[PDB]
Amino acid sequence: MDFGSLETVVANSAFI
Amino acid sequence: ALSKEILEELQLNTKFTEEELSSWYQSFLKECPSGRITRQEFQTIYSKFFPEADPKAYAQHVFRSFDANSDGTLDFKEYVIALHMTSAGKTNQKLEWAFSLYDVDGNGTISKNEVLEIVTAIFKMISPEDTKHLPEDENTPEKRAEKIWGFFGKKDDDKLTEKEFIEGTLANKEILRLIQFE
Ligand SMILES: [Ca+2]
Ligand SMILES: [Ca+2]
Repeated sequence: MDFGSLETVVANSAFI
Repeated sequence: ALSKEILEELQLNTKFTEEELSSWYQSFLKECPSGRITRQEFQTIYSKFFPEADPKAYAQHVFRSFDANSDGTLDFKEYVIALHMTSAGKTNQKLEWAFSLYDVDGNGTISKNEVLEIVTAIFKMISPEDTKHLPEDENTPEKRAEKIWGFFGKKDDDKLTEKEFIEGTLANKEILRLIQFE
């Protein structure tokens, strides 16, 4: 919702 | 169990339902049975997404922020702690950690050379699009480095120490925005 895309990039990346 | 240990870390990174860190681990684990995440691989993560720019140097900087955290390699545990600081804290204590990322050398004081590195790396993260929209007398890591170093008030023979570093931000509450790696 706000600046949350950063943490989502590092985790969603090492994920998929 | 992992989360259990991390939970022990407590507030330092309590995060959401600490149990979520467990499911994560199993996922990150199976997604990479490497166990020990090296800086090179991590740099692969930032080199595979961040389409806006190329925070390459930045990705390697963060790795050194919690890797050299007295251990050797970035284990999933350390990974969650990173994902936590990346964007989560807002009322708890975390500045202490900021004194590290803003310092790759090691730790003692923040010298113009230390920030210069993080500043240069950040610059890369700033694509031309935005960079081109920069005012005057401020379009280079060397020119901005003087804005942060000057924001504290430390001449040459003045190494910003871990304490003042927190006080320099306690008074002029107008730094949080700039200091933010973002
Ligand atoms: Ca480590
Ligand atoms: Ca230092």
